[PDB]
Amino acid sequence: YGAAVVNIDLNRDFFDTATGIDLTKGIPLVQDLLVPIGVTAGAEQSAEY
Amino acid sequence: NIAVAHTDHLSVVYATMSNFMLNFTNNFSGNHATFKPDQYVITSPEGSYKPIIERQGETVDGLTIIDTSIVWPILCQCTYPLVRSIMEE
Amino acid sequence: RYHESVLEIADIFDQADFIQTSDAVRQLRALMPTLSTSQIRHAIERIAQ
Repeated sequence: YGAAVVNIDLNRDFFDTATGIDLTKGIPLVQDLLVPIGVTAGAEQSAEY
Repeated sequence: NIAVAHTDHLSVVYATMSNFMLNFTNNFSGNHATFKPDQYVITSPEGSYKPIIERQGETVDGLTIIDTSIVWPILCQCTYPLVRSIMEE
Repeated sequence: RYHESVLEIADIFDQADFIQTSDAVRQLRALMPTLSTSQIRHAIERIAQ
């Protein structure tokens, strides 16, 4: 009683940090896989998705 | 491996340099079969005749002879911002 | 009167073991930044890492 929202997220215990994945923001995000070239320093981030 | 650095970057440098103030000549039209440079002279009835384009042999400036081997270091001894951790402004 | 456009190999070919053509991987390609052999190799080096 008192639960406010119940979501169905990708499972952190299986998609672990060992696999590179970062589920904290509600989407998977891996750091230096498909980086765009020729763009400004903060502009890589969407590729992390 | 090197092509994106050419096409997707260096080409832009050409496109800008082409609009620079001092690049006043038409160097090429892309058709080797027919292109021939426009040829002007300063000239007077008093008989002066100064071609703008002359064939004078090697000059002290060193811009006249062309070493085509320059192609090699480019293909196989050069990095580029697009080709090469790999992020680079 | 014409319109130039790219046409992906998956948009003409369809062969189950030759060329992945599932709509999911299509969406994945849709989300990708423009690439190069260098970027692809970097991705592969990362998945190996």
